Amino acid sequence: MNDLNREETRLKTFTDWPLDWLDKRQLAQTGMYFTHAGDKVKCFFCGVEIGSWEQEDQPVPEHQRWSPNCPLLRRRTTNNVPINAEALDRILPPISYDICGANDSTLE
Amino acid sequence: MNDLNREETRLKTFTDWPLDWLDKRQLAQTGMYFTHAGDKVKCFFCGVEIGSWEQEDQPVPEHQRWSPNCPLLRRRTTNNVPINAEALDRILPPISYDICGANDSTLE
Amino acid sequence: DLNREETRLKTFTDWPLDWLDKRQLAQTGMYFTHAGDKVKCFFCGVEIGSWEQEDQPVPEHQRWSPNCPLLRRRTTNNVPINAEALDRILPPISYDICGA
Amino acid sequence: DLNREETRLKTFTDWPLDWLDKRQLAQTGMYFTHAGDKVKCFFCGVEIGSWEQEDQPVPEHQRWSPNCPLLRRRTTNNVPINAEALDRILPPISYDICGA
Amino acid sequence: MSYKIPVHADFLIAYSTVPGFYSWRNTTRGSWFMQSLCAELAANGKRLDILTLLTFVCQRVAVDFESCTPDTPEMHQQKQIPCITTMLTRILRFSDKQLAPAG
Amino acid sequence: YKIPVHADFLIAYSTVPGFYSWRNTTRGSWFMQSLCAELAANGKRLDILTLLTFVCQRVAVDFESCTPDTPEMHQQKQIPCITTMLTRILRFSDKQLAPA
Amino acid sequence: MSYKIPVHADFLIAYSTVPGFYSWRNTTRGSWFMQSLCAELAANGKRLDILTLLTFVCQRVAVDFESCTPDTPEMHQQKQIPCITTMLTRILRFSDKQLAPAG
Amino acid sequence: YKIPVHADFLIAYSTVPGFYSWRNTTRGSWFMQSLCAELAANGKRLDILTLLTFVCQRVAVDFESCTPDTPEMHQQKQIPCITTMLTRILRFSDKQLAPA
Amino acid sequence: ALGSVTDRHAAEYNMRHKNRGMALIFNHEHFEVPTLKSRAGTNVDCENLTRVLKQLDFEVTVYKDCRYKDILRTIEYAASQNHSDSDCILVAILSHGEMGYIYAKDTQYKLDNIWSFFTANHCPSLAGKPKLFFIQACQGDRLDGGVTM
Amino acid sequence: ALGSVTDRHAAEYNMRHKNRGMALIFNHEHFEVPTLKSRAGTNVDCENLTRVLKQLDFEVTVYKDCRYKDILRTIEYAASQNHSDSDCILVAILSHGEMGYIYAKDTQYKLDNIWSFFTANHCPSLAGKPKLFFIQACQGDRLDGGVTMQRS
Amino acid sequence: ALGSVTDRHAAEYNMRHKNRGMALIFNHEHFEVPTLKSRAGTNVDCENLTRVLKQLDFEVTVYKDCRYKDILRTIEYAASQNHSDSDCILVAILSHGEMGYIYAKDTQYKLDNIWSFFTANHCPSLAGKPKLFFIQACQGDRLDGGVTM
Amino acid sequence: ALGSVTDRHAAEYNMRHKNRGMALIFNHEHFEVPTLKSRAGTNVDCENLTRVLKQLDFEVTVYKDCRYKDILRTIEYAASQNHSDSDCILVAILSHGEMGYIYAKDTQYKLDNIWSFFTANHCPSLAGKPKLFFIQACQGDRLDGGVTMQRS
Ligand SMILES: [Zn+2]
Ligand SMILES: [Zn+2]
Ligand SMILES: [Zn+2]
Ligand SMILES: [Zn+2]
Repeated sequence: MNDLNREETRLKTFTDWPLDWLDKRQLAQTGMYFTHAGDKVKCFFCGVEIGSWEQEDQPVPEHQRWSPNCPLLRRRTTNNVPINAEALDRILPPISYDICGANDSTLE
Repeated sequence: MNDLNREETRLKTFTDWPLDWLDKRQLAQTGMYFTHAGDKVKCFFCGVEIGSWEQEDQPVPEHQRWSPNCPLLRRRTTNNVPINAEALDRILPPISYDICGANDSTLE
Repeated sequence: DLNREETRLKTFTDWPLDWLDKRQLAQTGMYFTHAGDKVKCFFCGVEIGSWEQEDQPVPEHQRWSPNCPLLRRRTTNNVPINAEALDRILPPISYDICGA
Repeated sequence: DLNREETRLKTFTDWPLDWLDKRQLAQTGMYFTHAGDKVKCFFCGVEIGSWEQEDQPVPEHQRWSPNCPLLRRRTTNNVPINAEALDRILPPISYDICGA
Repeated sequence: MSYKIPVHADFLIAYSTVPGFYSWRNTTRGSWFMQSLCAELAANGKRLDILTLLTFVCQRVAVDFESCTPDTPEMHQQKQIPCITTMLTRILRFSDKQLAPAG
Repeated sequence: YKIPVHADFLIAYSTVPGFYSWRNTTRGSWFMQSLCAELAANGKRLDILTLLTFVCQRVAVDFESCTPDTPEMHQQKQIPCITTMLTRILRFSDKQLAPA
Repeated sequence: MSYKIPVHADFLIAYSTVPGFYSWRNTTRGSWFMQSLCAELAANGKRLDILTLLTFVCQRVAVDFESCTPDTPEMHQQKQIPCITTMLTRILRFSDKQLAPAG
Repeated sequence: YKIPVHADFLIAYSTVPGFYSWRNTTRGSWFMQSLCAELAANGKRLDILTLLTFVCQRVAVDFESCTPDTPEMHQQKQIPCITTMLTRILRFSDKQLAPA
Repeated sequence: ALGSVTDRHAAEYNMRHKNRGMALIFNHEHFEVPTLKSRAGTNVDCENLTRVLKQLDFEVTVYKDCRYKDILRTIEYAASQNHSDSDCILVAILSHGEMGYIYAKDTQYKLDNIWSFFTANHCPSLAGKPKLFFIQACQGDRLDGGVTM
Repeated sequence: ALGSVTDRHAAEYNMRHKNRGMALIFNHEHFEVPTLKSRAGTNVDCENLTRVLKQLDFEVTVYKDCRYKDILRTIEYAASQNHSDSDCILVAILSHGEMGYIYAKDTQYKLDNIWSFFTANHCPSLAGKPKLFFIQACQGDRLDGGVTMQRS
Repeated sequence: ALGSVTDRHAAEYNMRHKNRGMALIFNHEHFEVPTLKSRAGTNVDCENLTRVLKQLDFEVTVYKDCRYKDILRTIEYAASQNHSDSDCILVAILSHGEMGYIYAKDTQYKLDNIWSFFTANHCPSLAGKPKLFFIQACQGDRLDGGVTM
Repeated sequence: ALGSVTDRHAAEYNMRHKNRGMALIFNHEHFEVPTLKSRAGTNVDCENLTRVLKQLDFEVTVYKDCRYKDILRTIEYAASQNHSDSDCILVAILSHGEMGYIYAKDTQYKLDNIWSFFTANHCPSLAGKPKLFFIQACQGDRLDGGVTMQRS
């Protein structure tokens, strides 16, 4: 299928998605897609895979927890095809600068 | 204080109760009361103590999980002073018969 | 080959561990593996090494191989350079039972 | 008491473990604890037991107590039943260094 | 150098309770045993030796569970203890597969 | 809280029910040999359950019957039977600390 | 039977990175090191030996963390590795207190 | 994924920086003695880190200087220094299985 | 002295096989036998068991109220299979039982039967591999009063 | 959530008591019973067992060919004692036996008897402590042919 | 042969004392020193560290941007105390740093100083107990390019 | 939630390779350098180290009093090799040393040099494998008086 880089394709993989309570839609929206095995979802932008969700685990923060570098998430430019780019822009984590001494580029 | 057996007394212990998200009220209602140490709550009817709650852990089922016999919970008659007895009657788990061969008393 | 006591001795050429009885050791089914002080029994395939300065060849063979056909005194292809020597050196006799 | 070699020997009364040199063992600061084969050194407080049929009293004392004043040959209250005997039996001489 | 082994080795029978005793069971949560079993498996099964694993399943059934039958006081506040007859000959662990190679 | 009166028992007897127990006339039973071997080798270091596992391993792997007069009872095998209901880890711990 | 011990024993200095190198730090999540440290402590600190514990903190910092600085490609996709100089003389564990007596 | 070029190194050198390294003329250094002692005793059984810990324990506890000609350097102590950046558990495992 | 590493002295079972192995659960809830009242929530045991097992990489398969004869078909089959590619095998059983027996849908039976399908001589693909049987049988008759602590 | 450390959930048996505990070995070698041929080197089992046990800090005590009635005297006694100061208790038995029974000097007996002297309700000094019974009984009747394995 | 159990050969540190011990965290975020730009979210390190530590039964105590002289007051104090009733002691430090030094609010300093307040001869309540120092110092200057796997 | 088993999160180093790996011991006993008195029984360290290492399945190789330049030849060589078939590599060093340096037969040198021959970028056959350096250098200058402890 016109493959996974498109948000559209990441959603169509969540067909037969168990775990009713969890936001199938927005989850796939943040680079996640169903592995079709239990509730394992994988990120197409960092290759992480996550499963066994408690009834409050939020898709973004939990993605962040297990993948602190994910290019999509830290907001690097990537092949992401956003079904709704404006939606992402609000949903995504703020902005994470990385430092190692001073290099005035933080809140400089 | 006219001590803990009263639901009233179990609530007044939840003063300065951290963990905003969690239902302070109904939690104390099911035999739980604050230990005044982190988010450790103890049951006055089985002496169990539970802490570190995820943002969906339900007070009843989680009480049940760690204390499968709790007299209050399995619905034995106890000194419980219910601020609202009708409230409890709906909130409490259904009914758990225990068996060991047949002893027609289940769904006999 | 090795079934002969003669052949089991000629393998102990370049045998380290001076203190240990090269001769009688080979006599009881043991032969040098030519690697450290590892000797192997040709009659049960056991291999033993790292010997303390008193480890006796027979009892230590027995310890690690409680069934060794040669040792429990089953009849085997053994070619004894001195059959009378063996007859005295070998452990007495171990019957096995399970009720009466 | 124990500082005398004489007293260290008289403690080895009822000494099990036949094979082991009761005499010279006590001679090197060792004495019987009267419990299994545990002997203790009076000059470093070490205690050693479970001996294999070749464990030598000196080297094994040395192994578990690398500093023992008696053994490294410091001057001590030792009352040697035979001082000349010790002089030959004891380890050579161990200097300690840290640069030059 | 070829060896043989008992045909009856490497078996493990871990059944609910000591011979000649009842097996307690909650109508709406399952048996004392299965509850404790699953609990341990999905909690340690990966991390833990099989024997010590089952020990804690024994601990769970013995410590955490009273009968509670308020209509039949004769069967009330009763206890239960599993029975793990084992003849394994090595350590069972539910290992996975991991490594990490090189450039 | 309360606990089963029948908990914390351990019956580790020689062989699976309805089977023989082999025994060397001049070295003792397969079982006791392996038992002692493990106890005095790991008993301090090891968990009781895994300990016994290796005693099972020993009896099962290291021991054939060897009865050359009775081929019907020859080259036979044995496996112990450890029915356990302990509720925590047994270890033969000592007492150690080192203060200040 | 009285003994002595180095005055400089039983110390442990587990600082962020190998000498002469940078220490990376996310402005909105804290340093690579502290993140991995806490992560392990509240996850194993009770269960685990201190040394192996820190090993996994090393594993975390080394494996899970790239720099990601898309404005400064020269400092981008960089790596970090902690440095645990130890001279403990026994196993540190954050043990509790447990027993269970009798009748 | 990528990993630090400076990971998986281990420098376990004799003593804390800016201190002496003690050495017996006729038994080798405090460090090497304790090192070997542990390796050939646990190296197979034990994790590398805890292994070295006990080598630290040995050097720190079992060893005083003993220099009776130079009291200023007498009864001195030593402690190793194990700067590590391994990222997983090192063990000197072998190869074992047993098929069918 | 010291004997070499025979590797038959492998400290642990090899559990890295191509796959875990088969796991057959026998769920009994209803019985043709008289006076045998059905088992309450014996299913919910099953779900959980299934769950945890599959999370343990097992090949899980379940059988509801089986007449005894069926059980044996099922085992005999399972037993005759190439386990050489799997770490082991596990069977579990849920139902009533008395001292020395277990109930099928239609009859009691001593488990010594199923047991014997897997001995090394009858099933070498598993020779040296561990066979695990778990039972939830009301097996027995006496009660345990316990002791307060 | 997460329940507190109840310490009744102690991961291990407490084995640091004032002393290890009692260890009673029952060595049978000769029998009044007919056809029961004496046990060869059942003693040498005993020595070894004794050895290793005492090295394990145990309070070891041994009983030779005991008539059944004696065994029970011995156990009943041992059982009625203050074990509160000891880690546990161990008993071992050496003799012939058939399926479901063990022989004393004079008679066979199912061990279920001795077993019951130590249940928590009958012996609380050991309530929560481990009781260990090892047996070397020819118990059973069938043989095991075994299976040959790939070289190793 | 075999030497007895000296118990000075205790395999593990005794960590069952009346209480865990003191744990002093030094959080630097702002500096009087020039060119030293403040540390971003160095606090959020602190919270977490505090959290996990207290969950570890520790007696946790924290100090914000301390002038060097203050640090030493603080340590010197802590050091002179009866630790005989505690398992150990831990200190942690968060700030910038260069090769061989760590920054206080006002100045850099080699940690070898604080280190020496706790040696057995200067602090016997901890003699034989473990002292733990963790540092999050940008200490160093070179970068690590790493290697792909 | 819970992340999958990446196996880059392997809990342990893989040590089951075709063979253990190389182990190079550097024994210094004599020095061209002045005032550097020879090392007593530094050999007996060597024997033991060799012994235990080979018993650990290692490929052990030793070098006596090496001029510094030789050491580097030796390392550079060792480093440029296919370790893909071995668990790891170990080097050991025996000689005098001062704070921040180690002595060769002819000169002192900071070990930071040898260290750098094995970084993953300079030696990928070992990338992800453990490199072990043990040193017996009198490195330093201060003494440690120690502290007396309660009997034990
Ligand atoms: Zn991602
Ligand atoms: Zn409750
Ligand atoms: Zn042989
Ligand atoms: Zn001495």
